[PDB]
Amino acid sequence: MCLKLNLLDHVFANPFMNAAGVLCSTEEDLRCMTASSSGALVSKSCTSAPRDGNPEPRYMAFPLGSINSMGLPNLGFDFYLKYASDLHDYSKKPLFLSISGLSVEENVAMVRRLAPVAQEKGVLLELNLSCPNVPGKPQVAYDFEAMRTYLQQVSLAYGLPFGVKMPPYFDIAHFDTAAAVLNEFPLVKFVTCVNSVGNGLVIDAESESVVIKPKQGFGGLGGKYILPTALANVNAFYRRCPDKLVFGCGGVYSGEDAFLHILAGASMVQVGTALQEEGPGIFTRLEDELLEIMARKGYRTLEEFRGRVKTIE
Amino acid sequence: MCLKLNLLDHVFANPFMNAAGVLCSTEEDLRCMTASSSGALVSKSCTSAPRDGNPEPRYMAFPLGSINSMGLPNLGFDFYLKYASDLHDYSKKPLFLSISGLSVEENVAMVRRLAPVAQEKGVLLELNLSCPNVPGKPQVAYDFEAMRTYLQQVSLAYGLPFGVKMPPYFDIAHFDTAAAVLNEFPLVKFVTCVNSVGNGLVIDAESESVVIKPKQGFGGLGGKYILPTALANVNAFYRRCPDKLVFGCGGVYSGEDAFLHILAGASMVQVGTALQEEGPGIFTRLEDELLEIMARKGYRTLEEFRGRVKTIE
Ligand SMILES: Cc1cc2nc3c(=O)[nH]c(=O)nc-3n(C[C@H](O)[C@H](O)[C@H](O)COP(=O)(O)O)c2cc1C
Ligand SMILES: Cc1cc2nc3c(=O)[nH]c(=O)nc-3n(C[C@H](O)[C@H](O)[C@H](O)COP(=O)(O)O)c2cc1C
Ligand SMILES: O=C(O)c1ccc(CCc2c(C(=O)O)[nH]c(=O)[nH]c2=O)cc1
Ligand SMILES: O=C(O)c1ccc(CCc2c(C(=O)O)[nH]c(=O)[nH]c2=O)cc1
Repeated sequence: MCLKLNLLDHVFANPFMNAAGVLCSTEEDLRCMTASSSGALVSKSCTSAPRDGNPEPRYMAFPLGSINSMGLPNLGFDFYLKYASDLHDYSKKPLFLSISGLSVEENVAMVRRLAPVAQEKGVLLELNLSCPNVPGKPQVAYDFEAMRTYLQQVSLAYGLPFGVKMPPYFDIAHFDTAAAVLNEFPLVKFVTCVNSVGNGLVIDAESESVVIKPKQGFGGLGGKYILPTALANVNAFYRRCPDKLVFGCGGVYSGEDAFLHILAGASMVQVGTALQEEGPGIFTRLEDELLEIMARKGYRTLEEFRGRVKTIE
Repeated sequence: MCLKLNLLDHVFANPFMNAAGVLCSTEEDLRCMTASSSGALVSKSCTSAPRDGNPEPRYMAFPLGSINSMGLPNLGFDFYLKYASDLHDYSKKPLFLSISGLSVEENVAMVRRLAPVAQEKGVLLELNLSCPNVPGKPQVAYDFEAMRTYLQQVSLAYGLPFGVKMPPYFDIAHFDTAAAVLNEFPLVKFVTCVNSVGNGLVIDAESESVVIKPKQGFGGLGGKYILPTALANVNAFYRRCPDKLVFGCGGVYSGEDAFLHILAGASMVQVGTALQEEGPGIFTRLEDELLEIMARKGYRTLEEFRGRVKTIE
């Protein structure tokens, strides 16, 4: 059996890719993801200028998952654009570029430059709504008027199909409001659910200490902690955005976990913490595992079960 | 070495108690919690009228935690008021009564009648703000104007010290706003962080099905999934509300997990999922485990380490 699929006018060998931020910051990292058996790759979220990010330690992993406050360390937009425009081998797999400007104007400036490269090479845009804390106002995707502005301005500046990386929501009225915003924008063709579960706190009992330096130890959670949160957001948006694709991200360690994301509605499945921990060999294992669960069930395609999670009565 | 605490004008043998909703709905449950080694108990969140709650299955547990959409099944306010006024033996341990009216008026009506019993018998109010108000609006504690209204009205109607049960928040801006609202109300003497992580989705791979019947399988998450989120909220509020107590709730299965809560700032420590799963014998184990960590570290009292989590530089 093979796991090959088409979307967004691209062909993918399988639905797996890295999550933005993991194994994708340097040319080395991008070449390593390209060499992997993933179906696609996404670059590190970038800003107009390079950033060193926050002080170390800024990432830690544990049996149940990870916590991070990286601070958007990246080599700057010119680097990632050059990678997309000159260095990436599109014959190997599709590329998505993640942008995370600190204002609307910065995002507009980047997407205007990306548009012709998207037209000529087929690089895909993932717009990351998460950002550093600004005292006195919420994260963009938790401020629905700010979100609507970002999407209206990016849509106008870019003019081509793109996606948006969302933080998790926890309230059905928030799902309803966020999806209504997203559905105002026909160029938003995919929604990736989810970014890390914001501002957790991991404490080491022995040392009586937080485990990351920035933000007094507060950082985004990934991994096993967040799988049911991720599945709920994937499904909520799959149900609310029938003209869009949903990409699942959060808590994938196994083909089974990927299977659940796809049942919930995921088209592509992104792997963050488990990729950081296991390395790019994980992609062959996830493919093998997903194909085994399909075989056991009699499914020959992903479309035969995508979004088909069953409810009770 | 000593687990005693003396707060809110009561004395507690140890900081452990059930989380509202677990082992606290019937007189049988309340007598069981009173018989246990817990330092306190809290009754099931109640409404003016008795409620049957949602259809079953509405709770499920797994290795990493639980999901529920119970729908506020309870025996009605009058039952819990009678338990507090006439049945509970206050010589065993202190009692908290949790109230979760479906409108501000409902809460005002209950607290008016609870007041004289609170004054005479010393039952302590926990007001649940992580609950529905109007369908299509967020839960109360996610709607800061509604939250302010509920607290103004309850403070005026009740007129005695009380506490509040908060959902988890995920954005620093929400910690900031939420704590600022709470600090407007001097009668709010304790803040219990956290209720369940809202609207997750657990899917069973073999059956391809959600595991709870209400809300298309969406429900609040408890247990191992939510410990870092719980710690973050306990510490966030600990830092922002220096004139209030913080009670920790979420992901406690062991004396080590309780130790982390207390380092974060917790006074009382509540136990939901793990208590549901293990039963009331858990309290002896948690006591023993916490005392063993204290002994190893040379801590004689809880106040020697409460709130003393270390940050890095
Ligand atoms: C070290 C690290 C860096 C990340 N950087 C980004 C990023 O630059 N942009 C982004 O959209 N998400 C970023 N994330 C979030 C992940 O893409 C992903 O949404 C999250 O980790 C949840 O997936 P997981 O459970 O597989 O880890 C980062 C995650 C980690 C652990
Ligand atoms: C079956 C069930 C019933 C619950 N009912 C209530 C409730 O009536 N009021 C309330 O404040 N919280 C309720 N909760 C939330 C718990 O009090 C607790 O905040 C949550 O489960 C997190 O703690 P844990 O990780 O120890 O489970 C309920 C939890 C469960 C599992
Ligand atoms: O708190 C910060 O300093 C902060 C928070 C989020 C971001 C956006 C980039 C990002 C990061 C990161 O670079 O810290 N980590 C994630 O889990 N998700 C992300 O989207 C960037 C910075
Ligand atoms: O979705 C609902 O119908 C809903 C959500 C929350 C409540 C309040 C009672 C409650 C419940 C409950 O009875 O479902 N479960 C929790 O995990 N925490 C709670 O505070 C009650 C009902």
